[PDB]
Amino acid sequence: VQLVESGGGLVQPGGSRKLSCSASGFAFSSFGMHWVRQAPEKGLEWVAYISSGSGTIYYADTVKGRFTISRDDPKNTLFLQMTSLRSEDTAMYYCVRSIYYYGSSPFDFWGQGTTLTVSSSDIVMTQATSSVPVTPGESVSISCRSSKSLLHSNGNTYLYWFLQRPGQSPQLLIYRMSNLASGVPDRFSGSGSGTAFTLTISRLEAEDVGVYYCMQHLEYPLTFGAGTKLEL
Amino acid sequence: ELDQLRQEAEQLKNQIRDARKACADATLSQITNNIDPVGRIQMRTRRTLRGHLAKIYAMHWGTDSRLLVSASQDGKLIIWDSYTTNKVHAIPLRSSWVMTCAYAPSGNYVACGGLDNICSIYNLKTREGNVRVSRELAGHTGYLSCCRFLDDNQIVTSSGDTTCALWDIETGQQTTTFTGHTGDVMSLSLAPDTRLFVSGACDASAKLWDVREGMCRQTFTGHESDINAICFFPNGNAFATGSDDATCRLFDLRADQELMTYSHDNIICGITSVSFSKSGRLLLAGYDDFNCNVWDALKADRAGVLAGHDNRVSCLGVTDDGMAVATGSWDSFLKIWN
Amino acid sequence: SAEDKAAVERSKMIDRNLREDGEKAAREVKLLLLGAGESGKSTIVKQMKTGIVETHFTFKDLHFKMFDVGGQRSERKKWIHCFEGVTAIIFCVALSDYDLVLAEDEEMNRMHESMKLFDSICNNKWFTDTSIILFLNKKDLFEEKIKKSPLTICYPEYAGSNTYEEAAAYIQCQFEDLNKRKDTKEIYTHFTCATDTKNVQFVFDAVTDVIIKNNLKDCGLF
Amino acid sequence: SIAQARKLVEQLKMEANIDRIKVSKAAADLMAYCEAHAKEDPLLTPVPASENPF
Amino acid sequence: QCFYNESIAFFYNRSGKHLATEWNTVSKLVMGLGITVCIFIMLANLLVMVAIYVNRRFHFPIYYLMANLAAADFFAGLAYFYLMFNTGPNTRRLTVSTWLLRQGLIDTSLTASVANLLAIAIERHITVFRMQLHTRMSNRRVVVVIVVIWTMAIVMGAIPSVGWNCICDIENCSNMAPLYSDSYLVFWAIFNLVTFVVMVVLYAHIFGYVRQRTMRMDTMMSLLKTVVIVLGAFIICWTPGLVLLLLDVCCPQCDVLAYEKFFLLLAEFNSAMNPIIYSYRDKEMSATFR
Ligand SMILES: CCCCCCc1ccccc1CCCCC(=O)N[C@H](CO)COP(=O)(O)O
Repeated sequence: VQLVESGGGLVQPGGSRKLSCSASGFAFSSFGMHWVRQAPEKGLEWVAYISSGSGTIYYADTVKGRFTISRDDPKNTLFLQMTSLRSEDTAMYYCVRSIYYYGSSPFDFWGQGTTLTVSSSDIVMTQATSSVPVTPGESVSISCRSSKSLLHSNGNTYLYWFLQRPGQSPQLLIYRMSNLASGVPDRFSGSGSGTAFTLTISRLEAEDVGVYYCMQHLEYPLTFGAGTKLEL
Repeated sequence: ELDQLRQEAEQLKNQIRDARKACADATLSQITNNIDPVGRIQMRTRRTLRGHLAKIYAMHWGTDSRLLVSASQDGKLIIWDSYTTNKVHAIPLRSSWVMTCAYAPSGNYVACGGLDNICSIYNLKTREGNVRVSRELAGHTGYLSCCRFLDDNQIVTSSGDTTCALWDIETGQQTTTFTGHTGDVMSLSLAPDTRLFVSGACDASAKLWDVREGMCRQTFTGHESDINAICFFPNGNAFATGSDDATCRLFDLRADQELMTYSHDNIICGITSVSFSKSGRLLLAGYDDFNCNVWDALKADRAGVLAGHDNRVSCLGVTDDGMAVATGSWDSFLKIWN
Repeated sequence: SAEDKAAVERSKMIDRNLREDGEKAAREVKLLLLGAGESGKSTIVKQMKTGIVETHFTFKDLHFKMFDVGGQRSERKKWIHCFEGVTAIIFCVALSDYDLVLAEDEEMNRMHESMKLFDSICNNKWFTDTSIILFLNKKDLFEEKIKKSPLTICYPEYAGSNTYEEAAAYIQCQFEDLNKRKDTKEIYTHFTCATDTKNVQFVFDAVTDVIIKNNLKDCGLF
Repeated sequence: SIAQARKLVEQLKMEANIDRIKVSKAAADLMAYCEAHAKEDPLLTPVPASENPF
Repeated sequence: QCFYNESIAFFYNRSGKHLATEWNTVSKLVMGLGITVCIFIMLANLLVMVAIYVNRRFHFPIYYLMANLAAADFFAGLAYFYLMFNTGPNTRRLTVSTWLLRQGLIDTSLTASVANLLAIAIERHITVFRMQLHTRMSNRRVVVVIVVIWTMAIVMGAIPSVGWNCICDIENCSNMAPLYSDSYLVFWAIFNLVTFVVMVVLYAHIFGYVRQRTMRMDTMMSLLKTVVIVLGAFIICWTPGLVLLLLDVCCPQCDVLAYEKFFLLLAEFNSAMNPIIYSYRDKEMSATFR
């Protein structure tokens, strides 16, 4: 079920390079794919998205009309065509899979991403905690704030959570508030409503130390939050 | 000798019949004479699910009362979202001849079977996001008519080989086999506590089974023809059978008798499906009249009708919370009535 | 919602696969097969190419699906309604079963048992419109059988010699008299030809006739 | 057919050897449960569209 | 040089036509037969449309085009009914706009009827030539062909009402319709002629296909009876009118005005016979008549 992407490396500004992500080990034809980039020192940032069968293609503000994203279902590959790279496009480009149906878990699996170094009305999520000190066996809570009521009419608070261990791809923990992802221990839990959100860990270990992220999915372009690194 | 046991056996039916009369103190119709009626039950088609290209035989609600399953002869198993009418999964079957469905209580599994004599179990929550078939329970010699999950590992099935079975999905062998039916078994219903289950057969009898021991506790007669559908009362102390005599009957397990018959002179076609209301006050029965009747389960007065289908109403199920009733039919449409 | 918008994309992506699969299944021809245990349905299936057996074969760019449902051995009253809407009902009867008898019953002929099955099927409320192809197998073995044994053993009344041509012709017409829907369904009776492989071609011609005649019904040109 | 008859006779003997309650009391119990959960029944008392998921 | 100044009198007197200021035996006769035919058309199509809508059995594309034929023939009945109560001395009360109203109603109604006959022929060919049993059919092709028929009928009935007429060339236009041009009459009549030869080839292909395939294995008598009566209604109710219009536009000094008022009655009698030609065979629908 691994996802690997190809390309990146060193490119002079204004050059056009292509990123290919070869899906292997799952039903790629029925998965809506994303691209998410992380700056060398900054947090995550959504860029693109394709629905199942290339029915719906969206983009970020900074890459609108600059990036072209395509999928090749028979070969189980995903493509990104980048045009006229700027100095502000230096980031690690993860590839994310997501499937949308009643009760599904979008953004469950993240690729390893590629390193790209160029030579030289939007919801804002805010968390003002960084490098928080914590000890193993204690209880820690991570708070998040939104600028908009994420609680939709149907009662779905489209707020997600992620955990990025040092030197690893981001990993889903909570796909909607008061829900727990697959393969993650029961210690992680999240309770919140409207614009106030919390992530409570009962007892932690050396394995789950790292930086945490908050994402909304109420409407595009899926703005992320700043990091929240647990210090140990 | 055969005649010794037979003249003996026909005596044992007498003490059963003798004791049942002695316990027939007063008819439920006499006891419920002064209960205020339910009133006209006007129930309208809220949602209509389209996408089947053949006649539907089976449907089953989810324990969350929102998702549901349906199978048809088009060889497709579809998991619906009743709120938004949008398809969640469309499972292709190896065998187009499917006569039953079950949606696991956990909603991780769905099971279907039919003339292929196999109960196929499909895994819904799968890392690779494509419903895959988990196990194929092949131990029956006749068409499967019904199947109901106990847990994610125990499923009980009734077949056309006059036998019911309790399965173990991991090993794919019958943990227990229920024998004693002299006709083809048509449907089974599990008790609320999942310790007992009643089965209806083509021999015009219903048997109460014990899931652990595997022996039949009681047998109820009274119908005149095939029993096509069966469901417990919500409290698990009663159940109702739909037959081809165009009568529904409410049997008691403690009193071991028949209480009501829901017959109307106008109705002459056979009952295909029955189901109760969350309070047990309404008994919804899906007839071959192309329509579906709603019976007052303590007055035996036909209060309400659900006529929206072109062909016969094959399946009929109510939600756990009782907020809706969904009926399938051979016209290839599921309708959600509320 | 953003999630709900992507959800509806699946439902449309599902529905387009169902239509494509539905339009593929509509072109397929569904034949129901019946007969006695020793009819030769086994031998017919060999020429064309537990539970319900399906055989898929193609002839002249037409796809046939033959549903040998002989192995159900349960009450036909509950599951025969599953097969309403088949193009045709192939029916196999062994002509060499006129002088025989079932291993269970005393002197009730296999051929008279074939008629009892035929009577219930041709007049079944589920197959009021459905055409019947009627194969009569083992015709050469019947010729040897009739040349030595009389035909009076099965039919008490019979005006005609022990000649294959007349002996068979009585049986064919005797089978064709079972249906009361004379002007609704057409019975296409064939004598099994081994080497020629015309049995499959006769099915082709019999199926098109049922399709062509039906096409004339719904467009009103009939 | 001797075995089938012998298995048959002990089946009813077990079936006859059960405690049977009067239909009088069992009739009341079905009346009691329907009225006790009557007001939790969507189909018996129709619910306004504000609390109706359909 | 274009003249909308003149009245109807100028146009008739320019042509060979006669105004008939006074009532006539022939005028009363044609008014009676026309009103009879119009009443028959209106009544017979009301039955067909009511039956085609009330029965759930008759809810399939073929019956949809059958009901569309009933509606088009009802529209024809209305056009011919309005043309009556406007003939003989009544025509003298007309103006150019109103007369064009009358003739445009006639054009669009008959064009719609002929297009429905061709559409029913094309549909029968499609239904016969499919190699499937049930084929649960959509309502897409039927409503698409229904809007093509009506769009073509309206544009055909409006073209002479706007642009294609002899308001501008007095010398080069018809003898019977004093204002439509020889170009328009040729166009309409060749359109109807090619439509009839298209219906003749399609039904011949249907008969040939059914013959070959079913004779490889009585339906032949029923099919040939139905085919022969469908083409014959059309030929015996149109060939008169079409040959008459071609004579008008091709032969000078061919006295063609003489048999005009009865040939139009024959063309409307076609639409009179259509609901019963297309409903006599269907035992069920025919009986539905109550
Ligand atoms: C305009 C051409 C369309 C196409 C031909 C229609 C047709 C068909 C078959 C016979 C006739 C026609 C029309 C002929 C004019 C219309 C009329 O009404 N004429 C009569 C003939 O006596 C006078 O009407 P009026 O002058 O008394 O008002």
